[PDB]
Amino acid sequence: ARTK
Amino acid sequence: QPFLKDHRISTFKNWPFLEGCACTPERMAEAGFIHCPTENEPDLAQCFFCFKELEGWEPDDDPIEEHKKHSSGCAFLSVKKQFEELTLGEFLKLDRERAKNKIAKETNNKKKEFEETAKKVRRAIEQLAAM
Ligand SMILES: [Zn+2]
Repeated sequence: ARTK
Repeated sequence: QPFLKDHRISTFKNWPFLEGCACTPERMAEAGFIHCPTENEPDLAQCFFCFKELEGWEPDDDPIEEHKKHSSGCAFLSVKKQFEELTLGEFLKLDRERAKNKIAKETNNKKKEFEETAKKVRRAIEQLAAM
C-alpha cells in the first residue's frame, strides 16, 4: 500500500 | 467506539481482499484500520488513531507492516495489551493522543491545500515579473  | 476492533471490522462489508490474502478485513481491523472507499480509491483504508490513509493495497500486504512503515509514530501501534486490559487512565491518555492526531492531520490538510494554491499564485506572479 501507498500514501493516498 | 472505533477503539473496538468490531466497530472497525464492520466497515469492510465491501472490502475486496478476503480470505486467502494478508490484508484481510480482520488483520486490517486489528491493525487500527477502517475502510473508507472513495469512487476512485475504493480500497482506501484509514487508521482510526493516527488518521494516515493508505491505498493500492496488495493481496500480500501486511496491514501492520504497512502501518509501521508509513506512520511509524502511531501510538496505537505500540499498544501491546488487549483493549479491555487498558487502564482507564491509559485509555484517557490514548484518547487525548488521538485528538492530537486528528488536529495534526487537519493541519496537514490545511497546509497542503494552502501550498497547492500558493504555488499557483507564485507562478502567475512570475509571469508578470517577466512582463
Ligand atoms: Zn495509526
